[PDB]
Amino acid sequence: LGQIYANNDKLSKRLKKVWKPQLFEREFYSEILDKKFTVTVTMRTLDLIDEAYGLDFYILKASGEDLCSKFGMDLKRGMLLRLARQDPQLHPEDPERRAAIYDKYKEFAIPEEEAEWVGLTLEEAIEKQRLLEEKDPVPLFKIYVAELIQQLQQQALS
Amino acid sequence: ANFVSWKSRTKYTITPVKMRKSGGRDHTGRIRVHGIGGGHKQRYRMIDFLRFRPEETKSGPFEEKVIQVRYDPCRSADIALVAGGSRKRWIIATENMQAGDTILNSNHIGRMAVAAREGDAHPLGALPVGTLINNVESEPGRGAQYIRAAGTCGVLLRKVNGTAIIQLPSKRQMQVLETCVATVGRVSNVDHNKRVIGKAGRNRWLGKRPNSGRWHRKGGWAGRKIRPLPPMKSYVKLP
Amino acid sequence: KKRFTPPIYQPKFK
Amino acid sequence: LTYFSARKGKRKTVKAVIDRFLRLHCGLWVRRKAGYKKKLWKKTPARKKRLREFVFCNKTQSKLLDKMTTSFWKRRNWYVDDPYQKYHDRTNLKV
RNA sequence: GCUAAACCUAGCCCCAAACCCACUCCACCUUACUACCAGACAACCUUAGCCAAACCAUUUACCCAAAUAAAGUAUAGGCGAUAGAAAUUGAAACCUGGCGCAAUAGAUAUAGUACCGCAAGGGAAAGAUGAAAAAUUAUAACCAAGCAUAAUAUAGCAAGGACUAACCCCUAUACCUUCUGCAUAAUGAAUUAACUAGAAAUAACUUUGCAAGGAGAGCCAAAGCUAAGACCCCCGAAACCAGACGAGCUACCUAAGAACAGCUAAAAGAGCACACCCGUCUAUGUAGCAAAAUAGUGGGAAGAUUUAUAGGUAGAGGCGACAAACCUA
RNA sequence: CCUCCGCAUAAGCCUGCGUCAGAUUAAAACACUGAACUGACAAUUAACAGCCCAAUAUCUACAAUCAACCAACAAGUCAUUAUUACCCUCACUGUCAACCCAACACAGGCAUGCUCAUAAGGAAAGGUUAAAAAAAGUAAAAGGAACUCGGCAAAUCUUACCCCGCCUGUUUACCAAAAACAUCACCUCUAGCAUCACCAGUAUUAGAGGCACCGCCUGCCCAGUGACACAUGUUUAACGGCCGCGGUACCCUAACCGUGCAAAGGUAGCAUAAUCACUUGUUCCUUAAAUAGGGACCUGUAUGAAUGGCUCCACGAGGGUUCAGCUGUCUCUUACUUUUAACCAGUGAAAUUGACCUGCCCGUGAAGAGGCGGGCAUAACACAGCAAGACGAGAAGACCCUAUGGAGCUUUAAUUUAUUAAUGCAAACAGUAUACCAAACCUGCAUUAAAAAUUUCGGUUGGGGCGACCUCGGAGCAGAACCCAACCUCCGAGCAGUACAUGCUAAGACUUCACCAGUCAAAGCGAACCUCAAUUGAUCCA
Ligand SMILES: [Mg+2]
Ligand SMILES: [Mg+2]
Ligand SMILES: [Mg+2]
Ligand SMILES: [Mg+2]
Ligand SMILES: [Mg+2]
Ligand SMILES: [Mg+2]
Ligand SMILES: [Mg+2]
Ligand SMILES: [Mg+2]
Ligand SMILES: [Mg+2]
Ligand SMILES: [Mg+2]
Ligand SMILES: [Mg+2]
Ligand SMILES: [Mg+2]
Ligand SMILES: [Mg+2]
Ligand SMILES: [Mg+2]
Ligand SMILES: [Mg+2]
Ligand SMILES: [Mg+2]
Ligand SMILES: [Mg+2]
Ligand SMILES: [Mg+2]
Ligand SMILES: [Mg+2]
Ligand SMILES: [Mg+2]
Ligand SMILES: [Mg+2]
Ligand SMILES: [Mg+2]
Ligand SMILES: [Mg+2]
Ligand SMILES: [Mg+2]
Ligand SMILES: [Mg+2]
Ligand SMILES: [Mg+2]
Ligand SMILES: [Mg+2]
Ligand SMILES: [Mg+2]
Ligand SMILES: [Mg+2]
Ligand SMILES: [Mg+2]
Ligand SMILES: [Mg+2]
Ligand SMILES: [Mg+2]
Ligand SMILES: [Mg+2]
Ligand SMILES: [Mg+2]
Ligand SMILES: [Mg+2]
Ligand SMILES: [Mg+2]
Ligand SMILES: [Mg+2]
Ligand SMILES: [Mg+2]
Ligand SMILES: [Mg+2]
Ligand SMILES: [Mg+2]
Ligand SMILES: [Mg+2]
Ligand SMILES: [Mg+2]
Ligand SMILES: [Mg+2]
Ligand SMILES: [Mg+2]
Ligand SMILES: [Mg+2]
Ligand SMILES: [Mg+2]
Ligand SMILES: [Mg+2]
Ligand SMILES: [Mg+2]
Ligand SMILES: [Mg+2]
Repeated sequence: LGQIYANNDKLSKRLKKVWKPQLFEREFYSEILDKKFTVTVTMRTLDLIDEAYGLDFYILKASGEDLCSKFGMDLKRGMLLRLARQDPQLHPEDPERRAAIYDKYKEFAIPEEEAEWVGLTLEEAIEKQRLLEEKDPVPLFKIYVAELIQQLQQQALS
Repeated sequence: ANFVSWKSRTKYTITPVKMRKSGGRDHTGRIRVHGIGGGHKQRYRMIDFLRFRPEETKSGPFEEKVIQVRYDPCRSADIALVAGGSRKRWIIATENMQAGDTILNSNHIGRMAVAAREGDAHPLGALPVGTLINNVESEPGRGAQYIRAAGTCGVLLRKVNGTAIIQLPSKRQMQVLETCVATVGRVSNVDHNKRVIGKAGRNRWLGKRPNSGRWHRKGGWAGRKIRPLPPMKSYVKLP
Repeated sequence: KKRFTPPIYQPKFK
Repeated sequence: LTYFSARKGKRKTVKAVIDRFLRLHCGLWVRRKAGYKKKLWKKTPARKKRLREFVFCNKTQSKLLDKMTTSFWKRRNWYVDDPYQKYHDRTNLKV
């Protein structure tokens, strides 16, 4: 959202011009997730994918300041969780393909306790922390009887 | 602006549905079409423009029977409910159609030309050359849209191999597929251009506000344009 | 034009 | 000339005065006569020579040029190859 | 001596320090101050403009990272009114007040109360005896504008000179200003009490201190450097943008209702004529009953008529049987 | 005595003329005590209207107008079926009033039923006298519009003629209500068509425009603009336009011919008109007296055929005149009643005020003196009426002028297409024997018709526009050093006929009344031995 002069001269009229990128509704194929998605990809993204030799490499190598999208961060987090948890991607009867896929993407391997907090926003992080720290209030009767039995054991064993 | 359309009925019926006037108000509320507003209350009739249509568990041709010819305020021509079988649907009436008439809604195209009357309907592939037709369609199984006013009618011109050129009332040619069903004859309620208004009360009852009182200077489009006939528009899709 | 000024009412405390 | 700025609150100068004049330490401004490079075919060589001379200003003009500048342009510079070095100091002055 | 004059405390502004808070039970997103039932749609957007350059179309600190010298330097700029850095030595933790005020001052505030509009919003004065009001006592009086006590006594911008005594005798054309010239019949004024209008740099002048050096880092210097004193008004317009509000009067539209005696009724967007819709004229008043009234003479009154209820169309626009008419006097 | 009122429903804060004590003070325009009050006492109890409806699929074309004859057009205000489950029952909101919106206890406004005057409800008058003036009511010896621009209140009851608009109606709420806008008839252009108004419509339709019925008719033009074809053309009921001179027998008003231009050189009709000044036109009538009104004429050089021209059936709070009869508008005013007027009792303003012990004439002044000079005038103080003056009161004049202060309208005045539809190029897809085809949807560049984001509209002008000028020199005003203006009267200049030492430095002066600018020149190195009067252009940038 910038401004552009008339005949490329400052001695004319200052008009406002907004450029728009080009959108090509294509279809990709992720090897880590094994599912095709329809994404309105542009040209620079396709060039970066071709230079990174695939889509999974382009997603896992680029940091959060390069995707500029929530779907990219979600895909990155999903791939990290799939590579960390060692969950069966495809299906049994052929583990060699899954082993080769896991060996192809081995230069990262982010731990499980740190891959779950990749790409989440502030509100989503607060919600996840509240859900993990929920815990219904335990009745005080159990604590009372525990303190009572501890006190009676302490006064009896002495 | 809570503007909801009154067209809330997904099932065809016979009872006239009450309609709400607009007066040039869309969904925003601003006047976009001037000259509409303030008129006599009217009731909408669900008019079935598709002529040939099979009933439940039906496929072959079926007979009909005209009952009574009424009048429709939503258009210039009059309507007439025609009963037949186990259902009744409103269709557009034609010229010289009274009570006790019999019409046919066939579809089997024959080898020769069928000398049908001015009430029954048959596809354009079985009608002779030079026959006054009306309510012509554009696509097989779409519905009659062209030539539906009062007294308007079209005449068949020629035939090639799978098309049928129909002469429109505007002296313009237009072809269509051969498997299109069109009625034969002229629409009823003739002599409509002779309806002398007499006073502005009739226009106020019909629901037409008077024109604007501003004096607009005529530009360059107010002159007479002696232009030739535009070319024939084709609706047949060719690969 | 038709020039005209509206009167001003004082508060009801005086 | 903005007597008080909005960030430093100091005094600003006019760059046109610096680009069109030259102040000496004695208190004189060296200027140039206008029209010394345009339409030289209709002028006598005497006028061409007169227009190509470093002419000094007056009193009110010098005061205006001093007021348009700050204390930085009223110092004394010691350049290595200054052609106007002998004109900075003014000797033989009797009121 | 009546009217009426003063009696200090709620506190009010900025510093240093410190980071400041939000359910006793019920009600609060529909007609908030409503206990109880079946489509889950609702944010993610260059701000603009005034002024200045004597107009104005480029431009005009406001951009939220601590000082200063560099430096208002290179630079940008219808190269002009203006804007403006960076590289660089550097930046001593902890202490509770007012050479500010006391109700026309200081926050508008005892208060965001009354009052104005349907609406956003605008929005003002308050309280004075006293140790003992469970001391209803006898005193403390005395000063401005308005009054009686105690009216006028012929002549004159209200004044001066004067004598044994107010007048009588002589002289003498109110106040500030745009103006050569104003009391002029030009502008302002009824008084009293409170408040209100010259804020500041480079360069200059004077007086201490030091001195070829001055100066508490930076700057200047062929008698200079530092410090101090000295100086440059107030109020009053039509215009433009941004964020929100209005069709309850009036323009238009939508859904359901109501109104129109009687006679002639030629079949009628027929006639006279009640109630009703609007107001062509006379007379009354223009600080009136009324910031648009009073009687008839008026046109319509079975329809292009009026009206009770509810909803929608709003300014780079709404609407318009086109009056630049109306959009809460 | 009035009832042009009242009672209910609809909308509206909800306690607002019931009692008690205070009624010393405080609000009644004064009093009693109470519709302009302080505290306590409690009204209204529903049956009145609301608070509403368990679902799945399906059904509902022969109006109302006494609805029975007839007759229509604006085509219309009301209804169920099959199945499943459900036998607990009367809770909630208001029932007062003299009341609402307009700052008010306001001669303003409010929807339906009830007898359209009654069974609802209220008092034009405080008293004293009959001043003048003003307003509202009855009539008058004679004339009945002779007064006034005009029949302007008023009562009799009123005919004909002309213009304009077809008619009803509506428009400037609050100075114009009209000839102004609309209305059926007519004409022009655009559109081959399915879901949000247009339209649940189909070229007898819809949208965008001009006049506005019926009768006579609409004659010409694409040189110029736009629109349509890109075939050089079509369009005018699209923007607009339809001559001049000379010769013409006795007199205006000519037949006819020649000439130059161009689309044609005013067709029909009508009129001195709502029609540029001449125009009070020839002439007849209406009056005894007529720029008032009607009738036959166009030199109308500026009327004119949908910016439509004229009669005609009906009509107009539109604009003018008149006939038979009558109204004090007048000659010439008058008789009575009320509001009001004068005094008594109280609440009690608004505008306005420099102070006044405030007379007249002549003359003077900032040009119209109660305050100045010379005269005339003079015991003091209130009430009751008129306007001659105090350039009296209300609006920083709406008329004229200034403003580098604004705003509205229209462009062929300036920067530009920021948003469409058409285009050409580049990326994006897919077939295709060294060639063509470029579909639906996104991105950037440049162009064309609509919108627009912003702005200004120079100066003197014996008030402003129009008349004239915008720089400089000379002749007299300005006479003998110098300077001096006028919209005082005259010549001119934006250059030239010939060699480039028309090279470079450097003392001293004049200077168009300031500055920016211009001009002369001592001497030296270099070289052989400049004429005319104004005769012109700076900053930035290239
Ligand atoms: Mg029309
Ligand atoms: Mg019109
Ligand atoms: Mg400016
Ligand atoms: Mg720095
Ligand atoms: Mg205060
Ligand atoms: Mg205050
Ligand atoms: Mg006193
Ligand atoms: Mg005297
Ligand atoms: Mg003074
Ligand atoms: Mg003045
Ligand atoms: Mg003067
Ligand atoms: Mg005066
Ligand atoms: Mg004045
Ligand atoms: Mg005054
Ligand atoms: Mg409304
Ligand atoms: Mg209207
Ligand atoms: Mg009628
Ligand atoms: Mg009538
Ligand atoms: Mg107009
Ligand atoms: Mg009641
Ligand atoms: Mg009022
Ligand atoms: Mg009674
Ligand atoms: Mg009375
Ligand atoms: Mg009285
Ligand atoms: Mg008489
Ligand atoms: Mg007369
Ligand atoms: Mg009359
Ligand atoms: Mg009319
Ligand atoms: Mg009016
Ligand atoms: Mg009206
Ligand atoms: Mg009127
Ligand atoms: Mg008209
Ligand atoms: Mg014509
Ligand atoms: Mg004339
Ligand atoms: Mg007369
Ligand atoms: Mg009328
Ligand atoms: Mg009295
Ligand atoms: Mg004098
Ligand atoms: Mg005099
Ligand atoms: Mg006077
Ligand atoms: Mg003035
Ligand atoms: Mg000026
Ligand atoms: Mg201006
Ligand atoms: Mg401006
Ligand atoms: Mg504006
Ligand atoms: Mg001028
Ligand atoms: Mg003049
Ligand atoms: Mg000089
Ligand atoms: Mg020489």
